[PDB]
Amino acid sequence: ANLSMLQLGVPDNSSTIVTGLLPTHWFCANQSTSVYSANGFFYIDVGNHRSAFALHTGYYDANQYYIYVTNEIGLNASVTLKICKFSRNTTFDFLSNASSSFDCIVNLLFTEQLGAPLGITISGETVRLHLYNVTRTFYVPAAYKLTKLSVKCYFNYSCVFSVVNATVTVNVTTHNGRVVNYTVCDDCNGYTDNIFSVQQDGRIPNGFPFNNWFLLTNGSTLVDGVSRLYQPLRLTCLWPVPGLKSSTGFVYFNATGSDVNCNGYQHNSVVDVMRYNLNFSANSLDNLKSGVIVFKTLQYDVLFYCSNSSSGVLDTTIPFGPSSQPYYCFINSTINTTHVSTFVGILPPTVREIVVARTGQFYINGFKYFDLGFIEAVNFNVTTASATDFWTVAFATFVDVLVNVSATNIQNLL
Amino acid sequence: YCDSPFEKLQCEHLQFGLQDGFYSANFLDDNVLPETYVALPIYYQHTDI
Amino acid sequence: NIYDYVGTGIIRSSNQSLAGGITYVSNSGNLLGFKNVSTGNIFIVTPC
Ligand SMILES: *[C@@H]1O[C@H](CO)[C@@H](O[C@@H]2O[C@H](CO)[C@@H](O[C@@H]3O[C@H](CO[C@H]4O[C@H](CO)[C@@H](O)[C@H](O)[C@@H]4O[C@@H]4O[C@H](CO)[C@@H](O[C@@H]5O[C@H](CO)[C@H](O)[C@H](O)[C@H]5O)[C@H](O)[C@H]4NC(C)=O)[C@@H](O)[C@H](O[C@H]4O[C@H](CO)[C@@H](O)[C@H](O)[C@@H]4O[C@@H]4O[C@H](CO)[C@@H](O[C@@H]5O[C@H](CO)[C@H](O)[C@H](O)[C@H]5O)[C@H](O)[C@H]4NC(C)=O)[C@@H]3O)[C@H](O)[C@H]2NC(C)=O)[C@H](O)[C@H]1NC(C)=O
Ligand SMILES: *[C@@H]1O[C@H](CO)[C@@H](O[C@@H]2O[C@H](CO)[C@@H](O[C@@H]3O[C@H](CO[C@H]4O[C@H](CO)[C@@H](O)[C@H](O)[C@@H]4O[C@H]4O[C@H](CO)[C@@H](O)[C@H](O)[C@@H]4O)[C@@H](O)[C@H](O[C@H]4O[C@H](CO)[C@@H](O)[C@H](O[C@H]5O[C@H](CO)[C@@H](O)[C@H](O)[C@@H]5O)[C@@H]4O[C@H]4O[C@H](CO)[C@@H](O)[C@H](O)[C@@H]4O[C@H]4O[C@H](CO)[C@@H](O)[C@H](O)[C@@H]4O)[C@@H]3O)[C@H](O)[C@H]2NC(C)=O)[C@H](O)[C@H]1NC(C)=O
Ligand SMILES: *[C@@H]1O[C@H](CO)[C@@H](O[C@@H]2O[C@H](CO)[C@@H](O[C@@H]3O[C@H](CO[C@H]4O[C@H](CO)[C@@H](O)[C@H](O)[C@@H]4O)[C@@H](O)[C@H](O[C@H]4O[C@H](CO[C@H]5O[C@H](CO)[C@@H](O)[C@H](O)[C@@H]5O)[C@@H](O)[C@H](O[C@H]5O[C@H](CO)[C@@H](O)[C@H](O)[C@@H]5O)[C@@H]4O)[C@@H]3O)[C@H](O)[C@H]2NC(C)=O)[C@H](O)[C@H]1NC(C)=O
Ligand SMILES: *[C@@H]1O[C@H](CO)[C@@H](O[C@@H]2O[C@H](CO)[C@@H](O[C@@H]3O[C@H](CO[C@H]4O[C@H](CO)[C@@H](O)[C@H](O)[C@@H]4O)[C@@H](O)[C@H](O[C@H]4O[C@H](CO[C@H]5O[C@H](CO)[C@@H](O)[C@H](O)[C@@H]5O)[C@@H](O)[C@H](O[C@H]5O[C@H](CO)[C@@H](O)[C@H](O)[C@@H]5O)[C@@H]4O)[C@@H]3O)[C@H](O)[C@H]2NC(C)=O)[C@H](O)[C@H]1NC(C)=O
Ligand SMILES: *[C@@H]1O[C@H](CO)[C@@H](O[C@@H]2O[C@H](CO)[C@@H](O[C@@H]3O[C@H](CO[C@H]4O[C@H](CO)[C@@H](O)[C@H](O)[C@@H]4O)[C@@H](O)[C@H](O[C@H]4O[C@H](CO[C@H]5O[C@H](CO)[C@@H](O)[C@H](O)[C@@H]5O)[C@@H](O)[C@H](O[C@H]5O[C@H](CO)[C@@H](O)[C@H](O)[C@@H]5O)[C@@H]4O)[C@@H]3O)[C@H](O)[C@H]2NC(C)=O)[C@H](O)[C@H]1NC(C)=O
Ligand SMILES: *[C@@H]1O[C@H](CO)[C@@H](O[C@@H]2O[C@H](CO)[C@@H](O[C@@H]3O[C@H](CO[C@H]4O[C@H](CO[C@H]5O[C@H](CO)[C@@H](O)[C@H](O)[C@@H]5O)[C@@H](O)[C@H](O[C@H]5O[C@H](CO)[C@@H](O)[C@H](O)[C@@H]5O)[C@@H]4O)[C@@H](O)[C@H](O[C@H]4O[C@H](CO)[C@@H](O)[C@H](O)[C@@H]4O)[C@@H]3O)[C@H](O)[C@H]2NC(C)=O)[C@H](O)[C@H]1NC(C)=O
Ligand SMILES: *[C@@H]1O[C@H](CO)[C@@H](O[C@@H]2O[C@H](CO)[C@@H](O[C@@H]3O[C@H](CO[C@H]4O[C@H](CO)[C@@H](O)[C@H](O)[C@@H]4O)[C@@H](O)[C@H](O[C@H]4O[C@H](CO)[C@@H](O)[C@H](O)[C@@H]4O)[C@@H]3O)[C@H](O)[C@H]2NC(C)=O)[C@H](O)[C@H]1NC(C)=O
Repeated sequence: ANLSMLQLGVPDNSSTIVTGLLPTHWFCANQSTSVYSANGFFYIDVGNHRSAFALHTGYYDANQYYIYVTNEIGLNASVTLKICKFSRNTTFDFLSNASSSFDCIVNLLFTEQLGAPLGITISGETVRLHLYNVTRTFYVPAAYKLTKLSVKCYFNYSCVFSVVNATVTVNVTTHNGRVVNYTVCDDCNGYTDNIFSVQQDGRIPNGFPFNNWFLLTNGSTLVDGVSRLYQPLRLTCLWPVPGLKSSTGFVYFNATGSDVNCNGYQHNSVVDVMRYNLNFSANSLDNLKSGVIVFKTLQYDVLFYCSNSSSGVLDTTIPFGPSSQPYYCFINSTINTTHVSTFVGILPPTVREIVVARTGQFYINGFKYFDLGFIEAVNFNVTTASATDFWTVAFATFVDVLVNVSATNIQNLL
Repeated sequence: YCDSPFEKLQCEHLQFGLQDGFYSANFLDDNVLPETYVALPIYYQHTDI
Repeated sequence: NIYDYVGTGIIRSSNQSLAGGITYVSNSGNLLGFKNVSTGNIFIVTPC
């Protein structure tokens, strides 16, 4: 859809990479009946006729919620959304199929500007609602079964509608408050699970499957259940596909340099963490990168490297993804020509995320290993023949949230 | 002696002779059992003291 | 001793289609079934 900025979340005079459930292709049909399989729909109505859409499963159930939207003819857009159970029911019809509504989460009436498309999308047990100026959200149970979609409108009455399968990645350009272009990557593989666009106020967009975003902890590890927490999940910038090289330099905990290309909104403040993200393949032939990590403390630098032998003298490597044998890691430092080394620990079986706080702490896979005094900048010196090592580099700050943890992962966020 | 199936009810209820009615019974047995251990993935490293 | 749960019982294999957590406890702190993480099979734990 060639729709409003806020319905997509893009600022003025920019070009972002938006991912998620988005509409691509319009239809022009008059068969008056066709059962589809989908997860959402967009439409535009300006004609003087009755139009209605509805989402349902494949069989009747007395303990199921059925979405139902009906437009009505007027001077503005008269919309009637109804989400609740139904008794003995209907075949199909416009204008209020059946008044069997007895326990309804939402039952409203909209009067918005004519000439603006609407839309409803489903992700998990979350139902979104775009309204061309606001984005509402309701939590209806057992809403992942609503797969089919029964659309009924006619082309001659100035009625065209799109429909969504899943997870399309786009490239939207804005100018003077209006979207200019809208193109879909046939290329750009894998972008749907690691790239997004930062919304207003530095939030994280809904419906994002958290791929390698771990829960930071100082002690034990959570396994299951809803748990209120206090985690760094409010971004101030995002650097998609950074392509760090061996001749870049330091990075100074603020996105106001010359190489940073933030995505979406971009504020200016001082941050507390720097969440890295590792790109690895299933094969283990070139997942063995040779390099070190150089910190910058107020007094002396600290060098971090790992090896596969107890005496860490003959090797310097950092594995990505799955491995096959234990690896040991060390720390190096110098105080008046006195090289000091110590043993820190053993990497987990799979290294996927690295987080460096600003007050000294250093986490791997959300587990503290050591602790410096004060860090100013980090130089991730990795020797590579291309620009393919990392997905994103995100800065964040601590914010109180509410998390739905399952299998040591993140499902939702509030 | 607590050996007979009825001599165990008295031996469990601490009573010489029992009334008429319904009684609850669940005879355990002390023995030795094998042990199982399942934990989140981690590598193996040992030491002896 | 399964994910920091201790007790006694018999562990049998089964095949159910469930996606989500790797530990199903009752509302009294006792285990009822876990799941091997590197596959999809689950297991059942009952007292003997
Ligand atoms: C996002 O986040 C970013 C990260 O923070 C941030 O960018 C960085 O912000 C920093 C914070 O402000 C900022 O740091 C400041 O930098 C100032 C720049 O001074 C240097 O450049 C000028 C020219 O522009 C130059 O004249 C000056 O001498 C400095 O040159 C440095 O000299 C060093 C040696 O003396 C040299 O070190 C060696 O260099 C070698 C190569 O030549 C070799 O590489 C060696 O290995 C290396 O060790 C160093 O490389 C070089 N730097 C550069 C860039 O060339 C600093 O001046 C400033 O310090 C002063 O201010 C702070 C408060 O702000 C005071 O607390 C501090 O004490 C300093 O005060 C005095 O400053 C003078 C110099 O101005 C010192 O020397 C005096 O010099 C006089 C003549 O110039 C005279 O001779 C006096 O007698 C001398 O004493 C004096 O000692 C200081 N102390 C006192 C008590 O007087 C501060 O460090 C940094 O520059 C930013 N950029 C980076 C890091 O790239 C960014 O801003 C953030 N974004 C946003 C939007 O905010
Ligand atoms: C595992 O365990 C370890 C155990 O250590 C944990 O590590 C600890 O982590 C915590 C969490 O960060 C560290 O605690 C502090 O966090 C502060 C965050 O500031 C927030 O939150 C606090 C909490 O309430 C608020 O009081 C603040 O006002 C601020 O609020 C935010 O939200 C507001 C909402 O409206 C906004 O308005 C605010 O603007 C803000 O966004 C940090 O600030 C603390 O850092 C301070 O100390 C540093 C070293 O001394 C300073 O360098 C630093 O200054 C920063 O900011 C200035 C601003 O210009 C920059 O210029 C600097 O360069 C630097 O970036 C902070 O300085 C404060 O403290 C000093 C010393 O007291 C004061 O002199 C300053 O004036 C400043 O003010 C604060 O103190 C004064 C009293 O003096 C108060 O009046 C004032 O309100 C401020 O509170 C610090 O990080 C804690 O330190 C960590 N532990 C250790 C040992 O370091 C891990 O987190 C655990 N892991 C997990 C996963 O849980
Ligand atoms: C994409 O999604 C959208 C949903 O958002 C789908 O609907 C399309 O929505 C577009 C707007 O976002 C529509 O584009 C406009 O089309 C207007 C058509 O108006 C004429 O036709 C209607 C009947 O259909 C009639 O009532 C009306 O009176 C007109 O005759 C265009 O008017 C408009 O562009 C025109 O106006 C702009 C600026 O005009 C403003 O300023 C004038 C003073 O200068 C003032 O008098 C005006 O009133 C107005 O305030 C002008 O710059 C345009 O110039 C074009 O041409 C020059 C070359 O001469 C070119 O250089 C320039 O770049 C422009 O291209 C032009 O004169 C809008 O373009 C679109 O019509 C909607 N589509 C349909 C079918 O309704 C859309 O379908 C989706 N598309 C796809 C492919 O999926
Ligand atoms: C999907 O498509 C449309 C979506 O709207 C569905 O309805 C059709 O809509 C069309 C467009 O509105 C209709 O075509 C004309 O409709 C006019 C009615 O106007 C209404 O709407 C206007 C607003 O636009 C409104 O202001 C007005 O008050 C009405 O409400 C008709 O008047 C018009 O008739 C014209 O043409 C006839 C001749 O046409 C016949 O004969 C042709 C061969 O000569 C033949 O090819 C044609 O197919 C047709 O059979 C002409 O005689 C009329 O002029 C008479 O009246 C003037 C005075 O006004 C008098 O001076 C003159 O001497 C004549 O006596 C007039 O110029 C058009 O029919 C279309 O009719 C709608 N369809 C139907 C069935 O009614 C459509 O139904 C949908 N599709 C399906 C399959 O359902
Ligand atoms: C995306 O791009 C579009 C365009 O493609 C942007 O839309 C327009 O963007 C223009 C500038 O990019 C805007 O022009 C500005 O006009 C302001 C005056 O508007 C006042 O009055 C209106 C009512 O008429 C009111 O609504 C509004 O709120 C204002 O009160 C000017 O303020 C502005 O710049 C002026 O000031 C700068 C100095 O700015 C510095 O100082 C400020 C404190 O005074 C400080 O706050 C700033 O941060 C900054 O540090 C001055 O240099 C400008 O001088 C111009 O003119 C001289 C000639 O005299 C020329 O030599 C120089 O090069 C400058 O061109 C100027 O006096 C702007 O001029 C326009 O309003 C926008 N239109 C719309 C409809 O929005 C859009 O903004 C872009 N998106 C984003 C997010 O920015
Ligand atoms: C996360 O990591 C994963 C890890 O796999 C990564 O996935 C791969 O991503 C790449 C995209 O970069 C996918 O596409 C492949 O691209 C190959 C490119 O071939 C061209 O370049 C070759 C060398 O270029 C490198 O080196 C030069 C310096 O020499 C450097 O400047 C470049 O920037 C670049 O780094 C070059 O060899 C090749 O042809 C040269 O040689 C011939 C002579 O033989 C000469 O005549 C030419 O003029 C030219 O000089 C070409 O120009 C491409 O080859 C490759 O094709 C293979 O795979 C496909 C698909 O399997 C097969 O169909 C095909 O037959 C080849 O076997 C492929 O297209 C790549 O597919 C991904 N890998 C997998 C497994 O999917 C992600 O991208 C990473 N994510 C992020 C965000 O970075
Ligand atoms: C108005 O209100 C209704 C509910 O009140 C909303 O949703 C409908 O909900 C009912 C159940 O409450 C759904 O009923 C279903 O009917 C199917 C019939 O489908 C017809 O059409 C298809 C293709 O269009 C044909 O293939 C089919 O033969 C029918 O002609 C039944 O198939 C369902 O149950 C039967 O099939 C299942 C297998 O799927 C069996 O297991 C069952 O035992 C049973 O035999 C089911 O009962 C209905 O589909 C929903 N939609 C509609 C449009 O009615 C409406 O959305 C709401 N709004 C509108 C505009 O109607």
